[PDB]
Amino acid sequence: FTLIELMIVIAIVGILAAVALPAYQDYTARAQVSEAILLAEGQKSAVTEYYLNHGKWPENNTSAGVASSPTDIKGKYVKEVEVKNGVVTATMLSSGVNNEIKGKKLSLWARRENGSVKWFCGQPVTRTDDDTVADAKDGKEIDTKHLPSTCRDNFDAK
Amino acid sequence: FTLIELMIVIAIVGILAAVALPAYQDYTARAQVSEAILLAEGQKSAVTEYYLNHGKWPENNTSAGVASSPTDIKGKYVKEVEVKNGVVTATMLSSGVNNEIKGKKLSLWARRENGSVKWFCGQPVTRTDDDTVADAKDGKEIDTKHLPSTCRDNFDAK
Amino acid sequence: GFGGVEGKDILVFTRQFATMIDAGLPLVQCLDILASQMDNPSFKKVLFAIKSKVEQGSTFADALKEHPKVFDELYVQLCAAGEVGGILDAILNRLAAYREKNEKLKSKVKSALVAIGVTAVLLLKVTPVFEKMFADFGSELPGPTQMIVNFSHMAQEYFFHVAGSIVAVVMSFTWSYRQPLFMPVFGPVLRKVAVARFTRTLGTMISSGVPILDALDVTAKTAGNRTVEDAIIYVRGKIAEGKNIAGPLAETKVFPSMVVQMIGVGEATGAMDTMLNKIADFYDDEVDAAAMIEPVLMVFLGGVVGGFLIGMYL
Amino acid sequence: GFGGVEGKDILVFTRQFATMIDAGLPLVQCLDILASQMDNPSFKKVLFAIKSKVEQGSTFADALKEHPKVFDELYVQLCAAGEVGGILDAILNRLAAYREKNEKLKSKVKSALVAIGVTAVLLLKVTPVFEKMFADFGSELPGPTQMIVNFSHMAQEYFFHVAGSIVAVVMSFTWSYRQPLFMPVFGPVLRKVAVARFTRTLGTMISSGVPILDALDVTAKTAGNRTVEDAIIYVRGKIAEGKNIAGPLAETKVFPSMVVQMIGVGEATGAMDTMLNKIADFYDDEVDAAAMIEPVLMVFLGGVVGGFLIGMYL
Repeated sequence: FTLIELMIVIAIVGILAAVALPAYQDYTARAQVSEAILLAEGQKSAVTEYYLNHGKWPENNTSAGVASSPTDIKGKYVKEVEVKNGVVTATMLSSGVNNEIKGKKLSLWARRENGSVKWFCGQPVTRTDDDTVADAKDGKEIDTKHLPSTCRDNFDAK
Repeated sequence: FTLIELMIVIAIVGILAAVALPAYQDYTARAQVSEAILLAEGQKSAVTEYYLNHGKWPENNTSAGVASSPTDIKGKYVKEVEVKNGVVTATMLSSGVNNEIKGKKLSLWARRENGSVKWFCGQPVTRTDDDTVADAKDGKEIDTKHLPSTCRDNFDAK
Repeated sequence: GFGGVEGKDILVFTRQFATMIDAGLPLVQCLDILASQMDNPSFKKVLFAIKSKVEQGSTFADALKEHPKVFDELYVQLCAAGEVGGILDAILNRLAAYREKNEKLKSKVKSALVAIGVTAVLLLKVTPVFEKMFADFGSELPGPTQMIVNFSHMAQEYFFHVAGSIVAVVMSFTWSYRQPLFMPVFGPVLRKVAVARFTRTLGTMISSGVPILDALDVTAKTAGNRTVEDAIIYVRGKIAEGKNIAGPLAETKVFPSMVVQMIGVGEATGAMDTMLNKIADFYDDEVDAAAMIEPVLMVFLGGVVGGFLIGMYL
Repeated sequence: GFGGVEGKDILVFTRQFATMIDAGLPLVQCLDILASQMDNPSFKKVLFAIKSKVEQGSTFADALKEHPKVFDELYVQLCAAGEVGGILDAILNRLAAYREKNEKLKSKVKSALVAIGVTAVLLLKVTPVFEKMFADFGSELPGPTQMIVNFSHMAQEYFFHVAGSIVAVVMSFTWSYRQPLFMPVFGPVLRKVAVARFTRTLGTMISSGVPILDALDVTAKTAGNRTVEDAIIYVRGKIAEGKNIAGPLAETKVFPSMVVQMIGVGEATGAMDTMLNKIADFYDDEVDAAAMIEPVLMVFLGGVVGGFLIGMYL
């Protein structure tokens, strides 16, 4: 006979949350990744200096002169950050993150410019030789959709 | 009869993006220019030394002792950086930038202080004589709105 | 392709069969009577055909099977369950109550997306919109915050107003859902529905040929409201003692001056059947039209709106 | 401190007095009848007191002066102007039409400075205030300008929004103003209102004791709709010739089967007075229910508001 204004408006806010759910869920993940990136960076300094001073990429965190323990460079969404031959990889925690990005990671690696180096940011990579890296293809890479426009670099970016 | 909470809140986030669009679009451009500036600088060193050691401004990159190729001093938003008689100009790429700043550029030039020099940063300029430059008026200058407060220098700044 | 019949029209006819069958009339004679008292042809026509199968010896369930577009499988099975167990009378009473609940429920969604749906969205959020509108007229109102707080705290403090809006909604929903010590003073007495049912049942048994006293003895066993049952037992007791039907009725408030004056004419004319049939159809139409269902809306309408505005004010 | 009476209830009573007085009943007998036909006590009680002054020899205007909280100075003066000029009948007809327009106009703002004036300011600017207040949340919205422009240019660019607000106003004004070849096929025939008035007038003159034919001769002079007046002259001509009242009515579509069937009972029962009183109350309540005058408000209410907000955003 009457009361449908309360019933529809409680059910439009319910469906509004369902539509606002995936937007906040990638905005959210995309936000948790943007930090793995910040934790990865700022460690470029150590790595850059080590390379320019010696001409060899730092083998591990201790070589680079950073928390000798990968797990000591963690965060809220970051379970750690390891330096492996100049390549700095950031791992996403398992608690406090999206759902399709946890335990997932990215990498920052550089290239000899000769007198200086240039840095790249993208999906996990392994270093082959002092001037070549390759996709750490394995299935734990953070999905392209979660990576900034500034971190879409490919293993062979120059 | 009911469902307007879902319809309005999906349409307020839509218009919120439209209002947040120009803010992120000049904040963004203003960010891509701040780098053309960083790429332009750090090349002041070469140019300064060349001038103080010889009393003549470096004619080109090679003279200044930098990547003999302008295109070798590029970046993400920077298509290059050329040294033309001590004046260092930075060009904005065509891909990965705002829209009203691509292919656009700025300049850094210096002036003899006698025993040292002082640097300026602003819209493209050409060098006339060893102590005078002028607006490279041509239409490809990065718009004042995109330039930092520290890079508003005029051709005759002293 | 054939359609059923209206919810109203199933109702009237299932009620009046349940009534006649529970009176101990033969099923065929029950069938004849409701056909002969019907106003729509399609009903009188079917019910002659259902009766024609019953006089060939078929069950009522199997006779209604000739109209599966009108009496669905669930209806026949209820009839047939009653016929198999010796409870045809009590399953027809159940079916009559079912049909009455079905028609009332139909009128009452539909009434006022139609017009009812558009008007019910529109009323349910009118106020809560006004409210969000006065609270969006800037900053530093009664009860707000400054915009620079952190969003979560700002939203939680206003929780007062988000709450006063929801309550406003729940109220206008309640009015739209409902709406479509002297111990004896507290008992539910006879309503409009219960008088309409009574009148239809009696109009029905009189038009069929039962006397007044035989109809009242059946009716006094099939009246749902207890206070009315007590009223009708007193009316039947008075009539059986030799008091005049209009005089037993006139003692009870539920019968208006006219119902009594009209019945009093029917006694002297030998037309009580005709009188009761027209009384019943007048009542059935008054019932389905049905003024306090709209005034109490408005009480809660503006009363809740005003409670919100005062709520943050303070 | 005393209040007046409802707009509905002034209406019913001014109509029914105008009707009886224009019938040539004595003013005191008119007064008695409407009191005796009243459903609320406060009306029956007053009208006995107004009649008590009229039987002491006072004018109706001076008798209504005992209830200045119910009949305002403008009402009495209309009565007294009618009494001074020998036109009491035509000023009561005017007052009845006035009271009818007043009640209809009341239901119809409120549905979905008095209350109508305060609610009509309040609805006409609610939205346009919302609007100005979202557009005053800071600077650099959708469609604005920066504040440093010259004022005239800033104001002219927003002209869009100033326009969407005025249109919003015009709309809510339209809803408040509206909302309170076969040539014969094109004429306005009898409505629900006109049948309700007819039935009330006749219920009124019969309950008072006038015969059917005396009531019809009065009514055929006081019917507003021309096609109904032509209908009623034909009904009265038929009855005066010896045809039965229900049979003169049954020729005219405006009387339903139930109306005719109910009247046809009333003829055989000497209870036409009351058959007509119950018919009239049923109609008066059907009239005041008749609901699209409030749903279409709300359609244009929020529809315009939303059109503004959409307008600038884009």
